[PDB]
Amino acid sequence: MAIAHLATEYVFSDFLGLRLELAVDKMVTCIAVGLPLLLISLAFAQEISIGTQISCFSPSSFSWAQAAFVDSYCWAAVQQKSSLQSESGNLPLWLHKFFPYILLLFAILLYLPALFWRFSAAPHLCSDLKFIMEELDKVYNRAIKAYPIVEQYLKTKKNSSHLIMKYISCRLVTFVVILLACIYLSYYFSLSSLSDEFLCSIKSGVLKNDSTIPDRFQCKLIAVGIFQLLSLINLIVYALLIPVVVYTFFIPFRQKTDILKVYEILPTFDVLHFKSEGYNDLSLYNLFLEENISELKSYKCLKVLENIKSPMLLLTNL
Amino acid sequence: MAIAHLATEYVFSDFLGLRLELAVDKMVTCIAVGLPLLLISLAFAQEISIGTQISCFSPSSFSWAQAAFVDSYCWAAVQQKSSLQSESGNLPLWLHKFFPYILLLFAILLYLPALFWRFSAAPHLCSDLKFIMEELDKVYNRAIKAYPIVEQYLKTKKNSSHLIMKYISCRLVTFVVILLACIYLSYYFSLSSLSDEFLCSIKSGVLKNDSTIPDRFQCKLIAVGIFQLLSLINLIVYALLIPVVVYTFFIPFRQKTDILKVYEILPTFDVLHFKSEGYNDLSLYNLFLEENISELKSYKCLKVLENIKSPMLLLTNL
Amino acid sequence: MAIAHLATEYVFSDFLGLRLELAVDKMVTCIAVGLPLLLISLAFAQEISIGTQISCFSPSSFSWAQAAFVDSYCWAAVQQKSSLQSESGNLPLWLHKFFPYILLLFAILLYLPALFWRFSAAPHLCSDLKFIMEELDKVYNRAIKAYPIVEQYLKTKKNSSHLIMKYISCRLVTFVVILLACIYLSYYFSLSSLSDEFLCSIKSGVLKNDSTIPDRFQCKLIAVGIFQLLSLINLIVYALLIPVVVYTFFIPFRQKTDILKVYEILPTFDVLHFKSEGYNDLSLYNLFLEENISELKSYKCLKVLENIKSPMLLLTNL
Amino acid sequence: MAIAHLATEYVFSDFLGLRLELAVDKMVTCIAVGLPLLLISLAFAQEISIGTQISCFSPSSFSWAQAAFVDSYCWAAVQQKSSLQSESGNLPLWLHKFFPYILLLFAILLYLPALFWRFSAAPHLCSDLKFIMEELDKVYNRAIKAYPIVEQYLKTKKNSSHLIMKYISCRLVTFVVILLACIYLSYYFSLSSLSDEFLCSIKSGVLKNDSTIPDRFQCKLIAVGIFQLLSLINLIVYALLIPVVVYTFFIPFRQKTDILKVYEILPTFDVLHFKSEGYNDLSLYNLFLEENISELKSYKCLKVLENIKSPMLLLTNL
Amino acid sequence: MAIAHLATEYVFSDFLGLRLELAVDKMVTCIAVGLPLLLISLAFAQEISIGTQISCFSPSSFSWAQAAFVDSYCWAAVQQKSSLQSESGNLPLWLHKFFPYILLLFAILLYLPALFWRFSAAPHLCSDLKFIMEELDKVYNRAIKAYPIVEQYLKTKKNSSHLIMKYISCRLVTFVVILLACIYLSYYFSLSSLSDEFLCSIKSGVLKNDSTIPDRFQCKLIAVGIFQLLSLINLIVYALLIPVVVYTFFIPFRQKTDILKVYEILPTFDVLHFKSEGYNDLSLYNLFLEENISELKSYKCLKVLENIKSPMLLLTNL
Amino acid sequence: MAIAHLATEYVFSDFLGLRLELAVDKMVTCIAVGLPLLLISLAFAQEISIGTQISCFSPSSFSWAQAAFVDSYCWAAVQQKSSLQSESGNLPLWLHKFFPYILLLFAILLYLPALFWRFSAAPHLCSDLKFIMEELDKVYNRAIKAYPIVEQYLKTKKNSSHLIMKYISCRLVTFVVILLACIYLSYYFSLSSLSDEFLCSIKSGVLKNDSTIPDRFQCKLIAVGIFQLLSLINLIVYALLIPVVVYTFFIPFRQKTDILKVYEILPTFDVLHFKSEGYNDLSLYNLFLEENISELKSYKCLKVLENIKSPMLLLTNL
Repeated sequence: MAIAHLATEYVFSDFLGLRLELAVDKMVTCIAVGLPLLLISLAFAQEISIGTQISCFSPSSFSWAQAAFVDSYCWAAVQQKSSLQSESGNLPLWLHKFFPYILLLFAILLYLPALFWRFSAAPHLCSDLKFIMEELDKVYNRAIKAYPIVEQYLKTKKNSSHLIMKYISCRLVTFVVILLACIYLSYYFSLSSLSDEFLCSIKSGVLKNDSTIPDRFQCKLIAVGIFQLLSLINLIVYALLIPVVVYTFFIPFRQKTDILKVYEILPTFDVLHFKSEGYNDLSLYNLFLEENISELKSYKCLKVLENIKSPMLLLTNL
Repeated sequence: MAIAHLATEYVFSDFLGLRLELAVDKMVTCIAVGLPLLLISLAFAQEISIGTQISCFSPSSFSWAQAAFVDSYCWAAVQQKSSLQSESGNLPLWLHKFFPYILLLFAILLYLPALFWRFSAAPHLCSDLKFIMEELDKVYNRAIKAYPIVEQYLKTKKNSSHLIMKYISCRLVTFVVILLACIYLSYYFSLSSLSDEFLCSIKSGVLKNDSTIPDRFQCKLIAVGIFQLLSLINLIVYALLIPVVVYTFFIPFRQKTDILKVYEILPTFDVLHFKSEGYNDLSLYNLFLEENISELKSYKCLKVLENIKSPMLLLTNL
Repeated sequence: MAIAHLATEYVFSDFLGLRLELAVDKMVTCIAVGLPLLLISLAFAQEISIGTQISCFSPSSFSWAQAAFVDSYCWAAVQQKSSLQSESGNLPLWLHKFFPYILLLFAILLYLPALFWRFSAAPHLCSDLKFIMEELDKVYNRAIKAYPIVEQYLKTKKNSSHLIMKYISCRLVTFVVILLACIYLSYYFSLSSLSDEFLCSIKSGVLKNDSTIPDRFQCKLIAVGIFQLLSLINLIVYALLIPVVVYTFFIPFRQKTDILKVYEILPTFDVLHFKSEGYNDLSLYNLFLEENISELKSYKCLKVLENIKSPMLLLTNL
Repeated sequence: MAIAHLATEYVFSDFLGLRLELAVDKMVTCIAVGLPLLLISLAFAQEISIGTQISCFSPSSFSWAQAAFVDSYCWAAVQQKSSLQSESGNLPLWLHKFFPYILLLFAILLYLPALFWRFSAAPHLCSDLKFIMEELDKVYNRAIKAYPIVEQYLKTKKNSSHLIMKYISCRLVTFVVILLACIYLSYYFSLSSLSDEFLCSIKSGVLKNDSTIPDRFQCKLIAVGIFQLLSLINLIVYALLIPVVVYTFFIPFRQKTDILKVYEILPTFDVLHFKSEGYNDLSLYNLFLEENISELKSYKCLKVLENIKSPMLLLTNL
Repeated sequence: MAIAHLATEYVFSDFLGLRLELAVDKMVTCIAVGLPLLLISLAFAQEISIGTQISCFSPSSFSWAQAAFVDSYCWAAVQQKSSLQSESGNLPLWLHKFFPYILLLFAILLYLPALFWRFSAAPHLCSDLKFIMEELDKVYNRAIKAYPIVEQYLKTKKNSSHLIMKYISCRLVTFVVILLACIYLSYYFSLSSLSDEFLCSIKSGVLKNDSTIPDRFQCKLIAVGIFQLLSLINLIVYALLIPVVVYTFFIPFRQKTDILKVYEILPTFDVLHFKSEGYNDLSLYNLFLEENISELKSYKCLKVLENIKSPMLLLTNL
Repeated sequence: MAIAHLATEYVFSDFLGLRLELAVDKMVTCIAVGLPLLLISLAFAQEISIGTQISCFSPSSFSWAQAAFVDSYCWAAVQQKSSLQSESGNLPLWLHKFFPYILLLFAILLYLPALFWRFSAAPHLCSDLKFIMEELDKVYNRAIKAYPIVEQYLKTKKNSSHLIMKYISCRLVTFVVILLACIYLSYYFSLSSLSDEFLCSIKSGVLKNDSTIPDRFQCKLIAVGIFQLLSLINLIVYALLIPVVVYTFFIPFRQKTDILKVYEILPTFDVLHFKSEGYNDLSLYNLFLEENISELKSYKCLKVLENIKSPMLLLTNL
């Protein structure tokens, strides 16, 4: 398995019948959630791990049992205020210990907006794309045979902002969490490299008076050099996601092709070129249509004719 | 696998043909049961665990075998009243040891109400939704063709409170268990951080008179700093579930759309707008209908027309 | 996996086309058999286990090899009468060692009655439910069209007690085993907490004369504090099963609905309201019918009409 | 997994379209073969095993390497005549070491008779049951319509003893092996509990003259206390199988119902009540028919009528 | 599993209905990505690994605990500037430690261009190959029966460079990354073999003044001799990929057969021998057609005739 | 699993609808590639491995940590020219260490020719066998009914050498690699048995001046005695493959039956007995036909008649 298992598991696989998520939003989510899970898996891989996360230099007079006590006590002590000293203060010792939980937290928090979309919006969307697509094929069938229900339906969606407000808020939560992650990772990479070293003391309770125990044990959080390096990789990639996420908000500018111009070739269709520059649900439907109706039989036929036009009898001779 | 396995297993998967549970009640149950199982799995992950749950500072004269005896004896001693001292008293030592069983107990107890619903109510519900849905499609078919059995059936359910009392009691047990969990986790997070340290003695039986053994060994429950931190995460999330659970009791206020108004467009239907403000089973059926009949072919057709109305021949021209 | 694996494996899964076991008898069996298997799995989970089941305080002069001999010899000695002392006597040392085999024995013994039902009664039942159900649908079909073979068949089952004696004896064996388990677990929880400590001696054979070996080693059965706590959980749950099991014997009182009253609406049916208060097989067939014929197409139609009656042409207009 | 895995694997599963083995013979074989495999799996489970199967008390002057030599040499020595002493003699030391192979041998030897039946008799049986069953349905069809080939066929099987001699010898081998197993397990349970202790010597070859090595090491076969206890469980269950196996030989007395009396209701059938009290193959066919033809459509119809008789037009009105 | 598992997993399996990637580009990608994953898996295989990645020669007075501290501290120290000395400088110590992450990075970066093709170009290609292939079968059917839409369609693709610019840039990124990998691997193989040895010091913080600790520990990165050898294998194979990748850019020279000459046998076809020596999308379509239309029924028939020609009635007599 | 897993995995399984590889070439490839993978898996099996691949005799004054340093340093040193001595010179120490990679290299290199055949020739072959086979069935159908396209097609293949040059070169590469493997394995088996022993020195850098360290440590490559023995097994089997591979080149002599003589019985066929003694593609097609057309319905019928002839109406009476 080794490192190579992790490549097969998190890079070469979608580890997470309509497309109810846009390809950009899928890839952003997959990178945002998937990268910290890979980095956690790499940081503790046996190829780079040597062993325990900590070790402490106990005196040569200590038995192996007393040394194992010091190592394990000081692993507990990194989060106890009275039994530590570090020139950094105690705060970075928490971050060095809990680093894999903190990356996991970002991975989870970045998934929740997409999970909310799957539940709160996808089923309300799915029914309506299926309707609109089938009605467009009827309009194509009506033309080859040579009510405006879907035109009236879309004209109604033009006067709504319900689904688009769910979408933008889902994007906005993702932006905020990525921004906070970049702030945290910038700080954690800025921590002084020697802040993995701290002084520990076991002299509490019964041990407080024992003259045979040294007043301080030096300990080192051996993995920290891996965590800081991998945090920079995470910071770089998330800093590249930030502008892509911001681009997603510009829905009325994201429509790549005015596909209804392809149907406009038919005399049965109507001038519903409703590229709504107001943030209205129909504009978001256009994106999900452009994601899906590239599969429509009518579109495939009509787009060939529209490209060649750069004649209705031709549709019967295809 | 590492931490990342746990994300794939408990976050990215439904690890637990009609929908017989409401989406809110599913998500509440899935979070309430699933979170403590994740937290237990995190608390002992090899990324954060160092080793044994306890260690004790045996004298340097002790052999490795005698030290292993002290460690294992004191792991047994934390629940034996005569062979301990702690300034906290002995109670928190039980909670520190049995923490993963206590979280497991809440996970189980929070699942039982949903399991009871699966057995006691779902099969009694499933037959009747199937009936009501099919009869609504007949009423739609009768209109396009242009006995009131289902109207009489629903009018009978209006005079019953059998299923709704099973539902409310299932919700009420979930509320009580979540409240008790929040009380426990608030206490366990309030335990003094040093209550993971205690004094142990092996001087019982034959050892009681041995002058070579110290009267007290200091021991530390190394994992406790993880348990307390993770208990706060659990307390926060459950405190967010409490108001959502309470909202579920307000069944007569939870109906989002008066879907029978969509069928009211048909002349064959009748004014059964029985939004019963009394807690009557028909009101609960309306919730399960609104969860399911969004899939009905009649609803999909009629809701388009109802939205456009914001004409029966149109139904034949769709 | 950890503890959380065990929840998924034994709580969230049925780890054990007609329903040939009643839902109450299924759940009783599933709890009775499944709980001790979960408790065994919990008692040795690495979250709560520290290591070996025993340790002994060998002298500091002993080599690590001699200490490992003492630990392993005394694990063998707990069941050898001559090489022990305990104030409890030797009996509880057997129970502390063999605790997981004893719980396994109850798990097996509680499954055998249900396995006997699967073999000895289910195939003799399955043929006859299939017959009775199909004949009831014919009686429904005969009414809508507007020989009494099944009435004569049921009237014959009214004069038999063959299957019901298999059922009651299966229930009776389950009751006896649960009662004996509650007696054992009450005793094992009553064992003094310090009865996990005992004195061991290796001075037999060649070692009997060696002055360098101490006459007694103190040993502790470290897991016993877990076993006693978990035995209380098992005792509580089985004490709750006892009254449920006893309720199962009252077959002539368990019939919840007189379903033949729903068929009594038809003029083709007959007054076979044979709620036999004598323990006769037909009374047990009524329970298995009430478990199954809720799926019958005739029942679904007629129960709607019976509820509305709280008219045969209506059956053609459904 | 623990112990509980073994319950799921060997108790709750058939771990081993006609039924070509009788239910009694299946269950006998499944218990006879399956129980020793479970007992072997239990005897070395980590819940009850402490570690190595042997340990020896080497002197305190021995290095850990020399102690590991003594432990491993003496594990080899238990089967070497010159390098042992035990008051029992050397024989039980073999049985204590090879106990799991001996139980495995019985498990295998008890399976071979059933495997021989699967190969030597089942395919010769399978063709003929299929024939006889189909011809009985024709006789039923011939009656409802109101050559004796199958009657002549069965009358020929009445004059044969080929298959029944394969069956009885298969049963007889199973009886002999179970009896020998009960004899062995009775002896092995009768072995003195201290016969797990023996004296070992490494003083051979170059070591023979070394004055620093003791002339005897005491060793203990730590698992033996488990093996003897589990051997009693095996002895008890096999002693219960013995009378069940003996019952299987009484084929002419085992026929529970004279099913041809149910067909005797038809006027097309004939008085082939050939309950042959001589051990003739037709008597064995009757057992396999009674195991299978409970599934026959004709039998299901005619047995209802036969029970009600406690009229041929009724067969058309079912 | 051993080494042999890796052969089955990465050599004998495609570990990564139209063919939307050319066979050359598939094999280049599969070697470029797959080889470093195999080499990482080999470099840490238990057949060649001895144990830890580092060891240090601590003084004989050090306890085993202090030695384990030195080993683990120095594993952390290889990336800390102040606590090292090496005649190479510190740079190669980073490369020796992070070697498996660096190979993984190249494996990932070499996959991204092919993943971009899968997303950005394959679905835009897939629709159009399906169209062109079906129209070619119609042209074949039209000939056997003895509008030019596809000819006009292809004549339009001749005036576009959209898809080919995606393809060339995808190839160009692959070339750049392979070139940079060859530069890195050439350097890493050129590192002096003794640069796996370095001097470490633990004398920081509290230890800085301890006279009992030596001022330098010698440490060796034991795996480095494997990494350098395997880096040469990777460098050789990538140096062989470079000319193959460069060959892929010569699209207008890569067309192996002028397949439209086979259709030119038909009188319905037209002289669209548009081997565009300008880099125009139609030239790239010809490559994907030559990859796919070898499966076309028309091609299979016509290529036989074209080879024999080295007659239309023959098509009806095949 | 043990050794026996490897038998099931590599001997009893094809671990690697037309047959596009000849049975001889399949078996040669399967043995040539599969044997070294089995031998690698055997050489490190826990039944024959004791532990580490190396051990060194450090002084008795060395700590366990210093000994582990010597063992791991010398494992690195076997490939470093300055820190070794062996009377063999350093070369065989490389071969002893890298033996499993060298066998893996031969396993890979022997697979590539067959993988090249799968890609470069099989799809060009597959279309043409399918054609030729179907046309032969038409010729059979034409005879029973009582154009020469396939005769003209085959007569064209008679004037080509494209595919046969791919085949012979694929065979030739396999021959060369097997020959080189036999040369290497002959040498590696000829290495003196004591060349697994070498002298190591850790006296470099800081250690160079330490008088407490011996100038040489003796080390032994413990596995080498396994590698040399298994190399002889590999050499023997490959030496048996050499003449089989050479036989494959004699394509015009390998045709076992002149199958077209069976079709020559039909009056519709023609005297295409083109056993081309020149190396022409049609001769290779004859081999692949003889491998496949034994499945043809026509062949099965006609070969019966041809054997009986050792009459066309008979074909209708089969």
